Amino acid sequence: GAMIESSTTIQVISAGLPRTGTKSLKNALEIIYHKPCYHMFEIIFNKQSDIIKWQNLIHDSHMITTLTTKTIAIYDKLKELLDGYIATTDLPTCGFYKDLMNIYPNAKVLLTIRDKYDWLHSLRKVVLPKSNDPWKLKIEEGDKVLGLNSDFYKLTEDSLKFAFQKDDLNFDDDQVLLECYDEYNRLVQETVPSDRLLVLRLGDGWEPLCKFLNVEIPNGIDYPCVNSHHQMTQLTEQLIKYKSLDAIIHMFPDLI
Ligand SMILES: Nc1ncnc2c1ncn2[C@@H]1O[C@H](COP(=O)(O)O)[C@@H](OP(=O)(O)O)[C@H]1O
Ligand SMILES: CC(C)NC[C@H]1CCc2cc(CO)c([N+](=O)[O-])cc2N1
Repeated sequence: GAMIESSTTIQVISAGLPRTGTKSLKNALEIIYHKPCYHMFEIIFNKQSDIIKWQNLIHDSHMITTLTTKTIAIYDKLKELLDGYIATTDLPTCGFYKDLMNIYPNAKVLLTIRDKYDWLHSLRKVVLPKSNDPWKLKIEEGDKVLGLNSDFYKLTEDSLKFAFQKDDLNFDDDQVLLECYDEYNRLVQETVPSDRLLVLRLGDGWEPLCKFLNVEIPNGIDYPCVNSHHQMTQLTEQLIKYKSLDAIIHMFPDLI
């Protein structure tokens, strides 16, 4: 197909929850658009100063009405955070999908989904281990190597609670999490006009995504398959062993 000059503004809003293929999708959108896509990895590796800005935004977000003066202030901060990016995926952004749709009226919406039990299992190994899981101590040790402190964990928890619209949340309760998951995904498909939504099940690959976005399938490039919990476990253990990211980053080419 012909090469056309794409606008550097949010073109795709992904509502999918963490551990549903968001990093592969991030990589895929960057392969298509040749501009950055927002993701929790963007915060961790490139923009840790954003952490307090997202935390502030979530704090102020109860005061959003579907427009109040207070809404415009929030929308302005969201636009600021996302300047220069062509898409959003993952926490903390995914819970803001309705507001992003208002801010970027010409952006299309994605929902990444998968088997709820596979999701929970993945979440417990990477994002939200149970309190008494010994692996939690390893995650915390590796996170310190990355410069991540208590504020980072607060942002993760608060952004999840925001996505699920819960004032609080027993993170150690599998049944609660499974029910939030199903309710979240249900609500997205009820809220977004079907014309503006594409639901992507893990494994779907390039084809429905590229059709939805009116772009050619990238020539000779397989759809990304990254960020497995097995790989994240290896990253954690290597961070602990070497005590720096730059010592090991050559070992994790497409993940980081
Ligand atoms: N192209 C693909 N096909 C199948 N699974 C994929 C995939 N890309 C990512 N995944 C899976 O999606 C999860 C990562 O999601 P995220 O990037 O949102 O955190 C991982 O699940 P597992 O932890 O079960 O391996 C990963 O294996
Ligand atoms: C020990 C290291 C590997 N921990 C990985 C980092 C970096 C990867 C990571 C990703 C997410 C979600 O995309 C979350 N999260 O929302 O809790 C946390 C983290 N933490």
